[PDB]
Amino acid sequence: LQPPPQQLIVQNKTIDLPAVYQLNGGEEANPHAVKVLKELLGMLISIGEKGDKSVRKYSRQIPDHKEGYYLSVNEKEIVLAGNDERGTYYALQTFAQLLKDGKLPEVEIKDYPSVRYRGVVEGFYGTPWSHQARLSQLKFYGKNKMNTYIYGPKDDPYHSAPNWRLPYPDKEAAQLQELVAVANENEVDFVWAIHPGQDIKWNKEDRDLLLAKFEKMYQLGVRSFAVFFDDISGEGTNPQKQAELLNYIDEKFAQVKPDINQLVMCPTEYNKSWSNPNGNYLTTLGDKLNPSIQIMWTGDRVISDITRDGISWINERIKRPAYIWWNFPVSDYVRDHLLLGPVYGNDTTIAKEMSGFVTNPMEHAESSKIAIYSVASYAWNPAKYDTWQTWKDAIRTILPSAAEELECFAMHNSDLGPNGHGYRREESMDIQPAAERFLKAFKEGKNYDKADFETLQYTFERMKESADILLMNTENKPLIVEITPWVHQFKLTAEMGEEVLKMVEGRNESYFLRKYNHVKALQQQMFYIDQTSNQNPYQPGVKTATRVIKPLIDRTFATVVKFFNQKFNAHLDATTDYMPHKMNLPLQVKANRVLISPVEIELDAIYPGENIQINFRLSAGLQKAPVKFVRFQFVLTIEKK
Ligand SMILES: [Ca+2]
Repeated sequence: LQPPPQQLIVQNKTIDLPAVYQLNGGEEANPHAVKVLKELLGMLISIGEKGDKSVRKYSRQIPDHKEGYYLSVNEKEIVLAGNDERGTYYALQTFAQLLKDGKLPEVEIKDYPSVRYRGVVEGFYGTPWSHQARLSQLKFYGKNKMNTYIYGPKDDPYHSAPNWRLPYPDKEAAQLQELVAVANENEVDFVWAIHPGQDIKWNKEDRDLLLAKFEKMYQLGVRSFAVFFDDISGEGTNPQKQAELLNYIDEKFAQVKPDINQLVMCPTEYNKSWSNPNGNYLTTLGDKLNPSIQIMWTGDRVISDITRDGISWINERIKRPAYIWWNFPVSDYVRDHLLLGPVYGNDTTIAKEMSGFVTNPMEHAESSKIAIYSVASYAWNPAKYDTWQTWKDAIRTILPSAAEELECFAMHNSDLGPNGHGYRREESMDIQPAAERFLKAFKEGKNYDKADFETLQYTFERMKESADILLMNTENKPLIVEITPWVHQFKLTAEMGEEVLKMVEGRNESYFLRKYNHVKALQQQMFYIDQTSNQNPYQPGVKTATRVIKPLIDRTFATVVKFFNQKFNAHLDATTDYMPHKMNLPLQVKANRVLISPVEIELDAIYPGENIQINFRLSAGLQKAPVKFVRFQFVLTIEKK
């Protein structure tokens, strides 16, 4: 069961879903729960919320907690009893997971969430999720008992500056209206966020425009609102003015409408490292913001895991439990990586110190469901949170037909590589020791263990199988579309590892040379993918298996070529990444830029020059002049483009 319930007693008996059943409470129970139940399916089945006639007998079994429920299955009856309407829906989401092949385990569950608000913030930079992706997400959240979706894509012009002031055009407004309706059907609070801070004026015109925009969103069905002041500069960072705006929204709108739910703000100082401990920003918000307004927080850094000491620090200043904005699996600063590994690092004992916990995901929506599912599990029952089981459970849920293949792929696509936020994840941990030994031995001319070579061999083989099967999988086409470039790159990685290992075994000179040439071609193939796929402005291209596998392959290749060159007095090139241009630092190609990893460069052809940046604030336009050689950051830009 995911999330795992707070309390579970199993009887080691099974029953059959009743082919004939009596349904008690269908007319008075949450209609969303009743629809699920009727889809799933005499023996009595009692469904309802505390206070309903149908569940009077179980009133003392029903947890006295928001979103709590009692679920019972035995020989004589099935009970699905919520403390509230959302609890009833959640009982059904647990019920659906117990049902296997027309059979039910005999069980009694008392369940409720440890964290009040649980969900996703679509709060990233990059291409906002598609409408269809969002529809799919909302269903996924209901299944996993996530009750919150915060809509705030940084690159939505009607969310951020300057068009936050403008109502959505009709097409987008209709789409938003449909998302809210689907959210509500799935027991998810659609929270519409606004990000006005970069150009807001602290005057009546803009205050009214803001309230007017919120009114428009209310007309589309929105009942929870957020104001985001993150990643801005200027007068919009003023905490007194921020708190006054939020309190006005609360007092003139949120407390005035019949049916508003959450009001949330994201501060400008939204993590410890971005906060001024000697400044008044956070204490001003904490003292001045009305107590019903939630304040968001990403931890000790922009990207960090949530610790007891960290959350203590913020809670003391804001005078309320922080609403956590967790910046994983968001990849908008390492866009060339997929972050498909487990969710871990967050303290499992601090539920009481948070008002909420939401994950900021990748611009790859389906891919993000691995982490989302795991966050849902963590947020509902942090005490019982099991990192690796939940990750496996997520994968089997996402892609049942190829779960082992998706596990293979995800386990080697977890780390972020080096980055300005200093955040890293484990990757390829299984084979890391065998890799580390093999390379240690091989480099120093000691004999490597056969089992380690065999493990590397097995892994590369499993990677190719996984890649080919995932490419062709039709159970979740949108997921496969998202990951496809990385899958191609992952396959090439595995093929390259297989050939490098054949070089290590090195039967004869001729065979070695064949493998060496094959490896050079695969290097070039990886370059082409890195240049043709995922060509975004910031971290273009496709990286995979970066932490352990690619380094092992590259260093082994460089080593065996060195030994070949000694033994045969040869001059084979031992470089590990393909580069078509020539220049000890490696050149790099990013989009239409040719770049020395921080005297003379020769391009593989003549191009119109755009400009050189250098930096030891040097810049020069080349006015479309033909250029093949350049003699002297160090970045030539060309028309390519
Ligand atoms: Ca009811």
